[PDB]
Amino acid sequence: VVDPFTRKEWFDIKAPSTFENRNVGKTLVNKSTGLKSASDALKGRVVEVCLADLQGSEDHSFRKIKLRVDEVQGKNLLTNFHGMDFTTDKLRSMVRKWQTLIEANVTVKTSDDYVLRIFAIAFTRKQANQVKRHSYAQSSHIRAIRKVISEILTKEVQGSTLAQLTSKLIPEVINKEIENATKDIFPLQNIHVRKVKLLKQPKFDVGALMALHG
Amino acid sequence: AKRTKKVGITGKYGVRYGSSLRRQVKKLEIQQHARYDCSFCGKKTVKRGAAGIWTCSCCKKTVAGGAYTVSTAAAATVRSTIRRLREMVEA
Amino acid sequence: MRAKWRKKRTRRLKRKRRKVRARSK
Amino acid sequence: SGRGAPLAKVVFRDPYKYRLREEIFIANEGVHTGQFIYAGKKASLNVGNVLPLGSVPEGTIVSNVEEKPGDRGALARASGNYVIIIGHNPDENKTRVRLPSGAKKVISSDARGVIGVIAGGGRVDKPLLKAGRAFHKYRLKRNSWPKTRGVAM
Amino acid sequence: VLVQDLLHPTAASEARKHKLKTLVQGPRSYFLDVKCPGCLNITTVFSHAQTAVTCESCSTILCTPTGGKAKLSEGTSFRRK
Amino acid sequence: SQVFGVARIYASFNDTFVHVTDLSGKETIARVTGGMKVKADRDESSPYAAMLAAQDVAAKCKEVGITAVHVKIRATGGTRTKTPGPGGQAALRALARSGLRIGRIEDVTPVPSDSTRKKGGRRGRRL
Amino acid sequence: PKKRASNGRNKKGRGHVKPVRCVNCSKSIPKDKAIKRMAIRNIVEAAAVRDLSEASVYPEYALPKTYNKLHYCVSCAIHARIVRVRSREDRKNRAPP
Amino acid sequence: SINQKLALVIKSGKYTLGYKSTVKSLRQGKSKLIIIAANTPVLRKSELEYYAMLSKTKVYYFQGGNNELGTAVGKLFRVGVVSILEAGDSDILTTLA
RNA sequence: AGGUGAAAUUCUUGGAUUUAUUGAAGACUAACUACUGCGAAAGCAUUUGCCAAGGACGUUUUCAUUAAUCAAGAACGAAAGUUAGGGGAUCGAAGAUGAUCAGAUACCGUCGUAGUCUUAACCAUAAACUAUGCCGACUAGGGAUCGGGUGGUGUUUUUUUAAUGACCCACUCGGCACCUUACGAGAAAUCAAAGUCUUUGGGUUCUGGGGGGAGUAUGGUCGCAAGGCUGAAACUUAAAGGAAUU
Repeated sequence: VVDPFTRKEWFDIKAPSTFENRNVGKTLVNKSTGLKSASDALKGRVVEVCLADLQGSEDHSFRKIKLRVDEVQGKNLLTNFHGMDFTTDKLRSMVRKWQTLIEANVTVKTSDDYVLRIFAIAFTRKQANQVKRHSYAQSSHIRAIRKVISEILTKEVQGSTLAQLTSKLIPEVINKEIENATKDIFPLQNIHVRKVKLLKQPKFDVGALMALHG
Repeated sequence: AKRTKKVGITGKYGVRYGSSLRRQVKKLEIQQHARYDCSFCGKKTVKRGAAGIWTCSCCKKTVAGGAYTVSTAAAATVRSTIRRLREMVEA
Repeated sequence: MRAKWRKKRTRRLKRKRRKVRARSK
Repeated sequence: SGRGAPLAKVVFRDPYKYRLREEIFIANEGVHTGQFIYAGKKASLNVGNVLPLGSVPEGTIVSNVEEKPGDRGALARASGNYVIIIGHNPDENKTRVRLPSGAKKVISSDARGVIGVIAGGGRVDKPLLKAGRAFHKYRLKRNSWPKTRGVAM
Repeated sequence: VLVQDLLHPTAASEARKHKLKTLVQGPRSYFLDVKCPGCLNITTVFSHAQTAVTCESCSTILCTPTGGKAKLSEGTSFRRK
Repeated sequence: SQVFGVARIYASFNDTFVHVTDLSGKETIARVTGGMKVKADRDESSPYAAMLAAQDVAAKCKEVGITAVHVKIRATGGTRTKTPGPGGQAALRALARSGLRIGRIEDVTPVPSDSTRKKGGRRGRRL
Repeated sequence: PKKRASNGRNKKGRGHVKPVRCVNCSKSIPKDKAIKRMAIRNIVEAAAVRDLSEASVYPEYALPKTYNKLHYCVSCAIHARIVRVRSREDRKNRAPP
Repeated sequence: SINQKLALVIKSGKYTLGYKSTVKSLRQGKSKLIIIAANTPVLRKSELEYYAMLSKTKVYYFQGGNNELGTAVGKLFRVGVVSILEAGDSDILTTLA
């Protein structure tokens, strides 16, 4: 027995400058020991949370922005965008029945030559005339959704890295870009980009390390 | 006059040793002897020039493949993986 | 008696009749 | 002639003297007498080439690698055998790798790792047939054959 | 059922069903006489056509292959028959 | 401005994992399972088990001082019953019945592609 | 003897399609020829629902849901689940209740 | 489609199969096409690449084979370089590539 | 902790169960997944390039009897089982056993080799099912449902009357199942086929005959074997089988 409460430093964590409120939540690393200071302790930790409590509108009480602690600044762990995800709980909530699920994937590189991969989820709905209880597609139309989802995604990216790409992810401007070309074809309900993952990032760069401090 | 029903280039091993043994023999024997396609020309005219090599008569460049087959079941799933890493670090 | 149990009882005594049959090869 | 795979005289006109010393990079089931190879921590991940594991990835297969960065190649030198990687670490360079002894050992991310396995698709999977290819077999190894029985003498 | 007269037909069942189930085979389609703005000669064409029918000197493709009737451009005149 | 974190409590069959962690996840806070109060095992994922479960974690979270927690409960997920603990939700009935600000209620039970064979087969586990 | 149209369950002119094992006694059987029911479970239950909203942080919150899909084995699904053995022409029944 | 273009112009077009003839057609001034696939030595084609800029001719590097580029020329024999001389039917001078 | 109805096994001071950061082989393609698809059958559900194919209908298209279904024969053939290269992620014949009862080989527990899938090739079999043959015309209505043709300054859209896509409307051939009775038929069950069979014949592939014995003896042909198609007879016995009813 040692009651670790002592070496259980009730630390804290916040957000960068790409969002709104630089407040995410408190944590608990470990008291500064011998050859294990309170700077290079973990740093590989992460911050998984819905961007609703991360911003200020309960409309986004869905979708979970994925972050990963970089290092400590002001005895307050910073953070950075490692990717975007969709709540597993809201995934089964948007699935009704008698329909068709249209999904797609695509690997893309940014200007900073960052390796990530934006996807896109899609559910089906009827029309203001149709009587059909299904609203399926001739497949050759759902197959056209994949060549158009990747078209859109890989046509705007490859610039300003995910710093400006994530600056359009949160305000869900893609929900009106997907429903933009689809307006001249099929209606579709929900319509979101769902997931995207990043894993090809160099090492600790002090450059964008102070671009998170503001 | 094919002097075989189920022996082929193994009948040269008569009744000695055993059937089971000689059976598998003919397998990779054929997948070594046969003028293997040289991907360094796309023209198949390269046989087995000693254990693990394929002497090519199409630019005369000897080839590094398999002990019998030009690519075993093992070094096959491996042909894939090295390709995978290549791109991730490429661009 | 199940038909699969009766079908195998005789399948074993049929492969067994190939044994006492090997006494004539 | 005496092993079981195409070992090549890998030429180097010497990075400090003008004399071509054909060094030696073992067998690779996927090469040819005429490849523009590159060796050194700053080369491409093309088979035949090589760089220390501080320039390679998690789950790679290569040969004639040093357990001690310089041995010129210890592990990964067999007809039909390879070496994959089971882990890594940027600091301390402790990249865990897959060796067929049923276990795995840790190396440093500075050891020379030459891309590709040793050539020889399925040898112990194509019988001697007769002690003939078996006598001419121990011919380029050692007179440990024939092996008698203990209960005997 | 009971009694009718498949000897004397009606105009309703003449513009609804397939000529292959009525009493005699006959095309429900037709041809057309469509011209282009600048042709002072003649131009006789088909209906669905399938293959795209071109022009004379200013070949600007009159129509293209459609599942329906070979669609015409903004420089043509849909002339029925 | 609150003392954030993530509950990430679990509740399978024959046990109920009643403990909380931090938003990072690479650091937990308390464990305390329900069978630790009951010495019979007959009733493991039972009702009073979860009550006494969030009882041993109730005063321990009062020691850290964390209250605002983004809970991420689970059933069993993976490839088993895929059904939440029968009396394991009685843990929420006792932690709220004592005090603990809850918000951002969600789940993270991963559903498979029926990939790895399930434990049953054709004829299944008929008793 | 034979009492049902597509005997199994919507099994007509195809054969082996794509099966899904039972999510109860682990009894495997085809998805398009078995039985399945959607699960609309909220987040908690019907009793302690009020006590959780009282402690809920943020203005009453939005409160999302967690749905699911069921798969039954037939044998156990009849033990005392959804069925209760039905009548003749009431067998053709394809209506919700 | 790259299939339609090839089929037609090769069943009614003036061509030249081979290094010498490609060099002869090059040192004539009536060759505008020379497609070599990835498997044939681009070294012989290196002089053809050093001659691509010298011949000023618009080359094309087909991602395939000269045994699949053999179906393109006509006989199941071996031909790495397809050098077009005079137009005979189609004009791949401007295609979807 | 894993676990059952509760146990015991087992993993646990050698820190497993526990949440988080990259991984990996092997496996899968979930939820939408349907009285629906397309494919010769068997079946086969993520994306894209390539290869080409089949198809509904479009057509005032070309042929001119091309034709129509099969003994011996000829291609694929799920899955078990196979010879061997890659292959055990889980589950998991067998096995190992902890409970159970008088007993348990088994059901329920944990682990666990063959197996699990692949490369080119074997065994060619199943409730391979629609227990119900292929095609050419007819006897009924509505449509559930898809591919398709038409007209609509029809619904939705705004960029800009054009180009417009999708939805709506009767109709609607080739498809996929259902409903009402049955004109008919059927032992009944039930069936738009089991109608068009005493009022029995439109061309045709195949097999069955009271049941045991017994798909077993023999042999031929196939295959490595297990075993496949195969196919007795004596003797015995007056019941057996099916529908449907009480």
